[PDB]
Amino acid sequence: CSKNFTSPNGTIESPGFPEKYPHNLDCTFTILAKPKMEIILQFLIFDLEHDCKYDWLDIWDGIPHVGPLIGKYCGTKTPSELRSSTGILSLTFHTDMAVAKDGFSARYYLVHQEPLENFQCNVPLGMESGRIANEQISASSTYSDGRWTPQQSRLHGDDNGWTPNLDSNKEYLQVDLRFLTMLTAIATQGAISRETQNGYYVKSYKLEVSTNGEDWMVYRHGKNHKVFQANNDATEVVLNKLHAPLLTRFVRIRPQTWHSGIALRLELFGCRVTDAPCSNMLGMLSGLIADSQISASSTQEYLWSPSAARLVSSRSGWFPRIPQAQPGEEWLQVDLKTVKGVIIQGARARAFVRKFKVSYSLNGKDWEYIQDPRTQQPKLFEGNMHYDTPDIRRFDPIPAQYVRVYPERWSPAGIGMRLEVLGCDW
Amino acid sequence: EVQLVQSGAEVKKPGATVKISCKVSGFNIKDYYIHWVQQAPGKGLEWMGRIDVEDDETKYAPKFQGRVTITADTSTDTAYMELSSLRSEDTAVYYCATPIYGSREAWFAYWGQGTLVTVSSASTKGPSVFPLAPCSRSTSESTAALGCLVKDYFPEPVTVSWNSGALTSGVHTFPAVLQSSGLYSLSSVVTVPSSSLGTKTYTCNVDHKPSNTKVDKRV
Amino acid sequence: DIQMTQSPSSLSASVGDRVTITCTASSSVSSSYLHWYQQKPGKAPKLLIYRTSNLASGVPSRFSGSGSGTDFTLTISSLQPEDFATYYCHQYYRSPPTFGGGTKVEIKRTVAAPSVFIFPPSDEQLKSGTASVVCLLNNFYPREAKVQWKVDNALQSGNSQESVTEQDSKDSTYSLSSTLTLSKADYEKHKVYACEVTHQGLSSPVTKSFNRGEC
Repeated sequence: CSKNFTSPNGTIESPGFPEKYPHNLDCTFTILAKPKMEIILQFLIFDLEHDCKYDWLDIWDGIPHVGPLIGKYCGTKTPSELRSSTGILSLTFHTDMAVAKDGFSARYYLVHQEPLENFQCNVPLGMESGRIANEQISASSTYSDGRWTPQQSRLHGDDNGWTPNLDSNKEYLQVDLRFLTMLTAIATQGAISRETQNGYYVKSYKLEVSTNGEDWMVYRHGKNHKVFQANNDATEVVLNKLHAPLLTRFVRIRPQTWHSGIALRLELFGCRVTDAPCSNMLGMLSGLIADSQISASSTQEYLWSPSAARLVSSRSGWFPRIPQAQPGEEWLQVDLKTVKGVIIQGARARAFVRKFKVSYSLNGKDWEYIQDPRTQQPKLFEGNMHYDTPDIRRFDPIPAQYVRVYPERWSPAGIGMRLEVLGCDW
Repeated sequence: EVQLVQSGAEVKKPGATVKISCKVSGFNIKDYYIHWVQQAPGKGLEWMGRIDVEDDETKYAPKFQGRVTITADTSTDTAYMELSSLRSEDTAVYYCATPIYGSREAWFAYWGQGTLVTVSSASTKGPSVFPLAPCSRSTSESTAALGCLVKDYFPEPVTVSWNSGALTSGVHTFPAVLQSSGLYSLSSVVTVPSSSLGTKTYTCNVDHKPSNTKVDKRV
Repeated sequence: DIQMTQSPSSLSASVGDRVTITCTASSSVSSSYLHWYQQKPGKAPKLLIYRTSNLASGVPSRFSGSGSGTDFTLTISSLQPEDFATYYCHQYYRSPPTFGGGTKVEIKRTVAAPSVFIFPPSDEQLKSGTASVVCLLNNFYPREAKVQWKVDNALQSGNSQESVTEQDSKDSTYSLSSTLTLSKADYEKHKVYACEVTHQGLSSPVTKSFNRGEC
């Protein structure tokens, strides 16, 4: 049933389409792309309807059941366009034994990536442009009259904006970017009611971010929660630039104060890590770097799995046998090239690495540490502030096939870590 | 419990201006929304306008545009309607109303009692109150009707209550009728047991706010 | 703007009766945006229903409403004397907000006879130089009634003014006052002052009278 796609333009569909699909099928459609190429996937037809517990289509950011799940679809609803620069996008088509449906029809394009203007990261991520789909926007709740839906929260939208069922600080507008993205800025508006002509706007809000949409981090500014100041009228746009660029997939806007009701229109700004030169995700997340390539110094519990160290995908983390081991005695090793950095994550009370060293090799037997000139010793990299939110740590491009991360300082819970390596082919 | 208390009735000469008060209280909170409605004596509810109390963002009906200004004081929770260049047809009861907080549907949940403006050139005279008691008072019916006659008063209205508002039962305060050229005459009745007529003193409390004439008389 | 029309303007319906008021719109109103108000005779409007005539607010169960788009309805399952009022519908689907003309509910009731009373001019008023003779017809139902002012058995038709109350909230009855305003001079000229009342409540008209001299 399974197929691989590498040609510039292609078609993907359920077996026998336009006929209804055969029962008890489990096929994988994998699209592969060269570095600097983006995968565009567009569905033309989709009928799987009967929890998708019968017939479903899974879209995977990487290898299925290794890389993160983008979405599961089982309706008459065509999935929205996807732009992947992971280099690999996979579909799993699962059919049951009852009521064969019409299936799905889709097409893909491999397009050369064009990095934005310089290497600027203030690109609108697609709220106004529609690049973010309606599917990608959700909310805690919506107003009863149904005239203020999450899908009306697009910046400069002409029909009200998003309003929740109640005005409280527990309500939020959520956007799933589908893939890990750099976030640098947020633009918000209020809304003047089409009916009453009443002006509703958020005066201040908090930012919550997640990589899986389960573990959340409130974007803190210092040691306390950052409270962004928003709009003072229902029409004018207010842009808040993040003082420290964020790496995330799920964005939540939680209003804290408002004028006469919560109304929100929104734009998100950022870019992809891959927009920067020689910054491809080398396969820890996607599963392109298989289990056989992941090793660690130690490992809490016998017969550990190597797919627990994967950045984002892993719903746990890497743990050393010793909870509290001495610095420089524990390490995670990846066998892969030019390496220009890593992305470090904590583990899902809570464990994350606060300072770390990096060592690299071509041999696997002779190792070097990235050296800070000032120290005359291996450079000491800033780690994470939080167990979920990843931190990208770039360094001077170094050629290697083996990379090790040595935890130096960590949270009171101890060493917990998930990891990706960044770089490109020679 | 949210409550809006309006200004008292006024008489204002044609071409003058009237400002009336809506004192929000009870639940208050900021971001209150005040709307003004005009009920002509004939009938009808006509929306003059609205005001965002926090941000001065008044919206007015096209009919009253040019002629109505709505103001809010945040310090004391009071909203004002100012009606310029008054007209004969501007004599009406003016109501202020507010919706509930979260309602984007703007139903008028709470209303004020109403302010009467009588745009007249005639100007103001206090009421004369004369008791109406039956001669040959000790007749033989179970109950007797007693009265209180409010004559030669301008402008409308008068409030007649009975024993400081004790007697609310069997009381009929008639609609006023214009008499002479511009004098209104009104009567109030109370039906009381004949047996209690000698034992109890009945007193009608007449209030003419437009001339500060507060007069009590024992029928 | 979107203009609102309440079709029935006057309804006489008896107590314990199912009554239905229409409200209809020039354009289409979103369900959630039609509201209903009750205005008792001397009082400000009160909210009854606030969404599509569907949602009632701390209010009696008899009141229902329904509708969508153009045609909306308010229904009182068991009309009651209390329910005598003017009913208004309001839209806030598109500003400016518009109200309907109103429907004046009135109550049918069994015939009731007036308790006629006559009132001599006050001593204070006589000094003022005017004398007003008042006549109450108190708790009658059919609104139509005739008051005949007779002075010394001569029907006097000048200077007679009547005010009528609106239907009572409790018993749905009217009360009427007829006042004969005369100069002191004319008051002195005649002795017997009489009220003749003709109402469906009796075949015999109710003559009620006083003599200036007496008391």
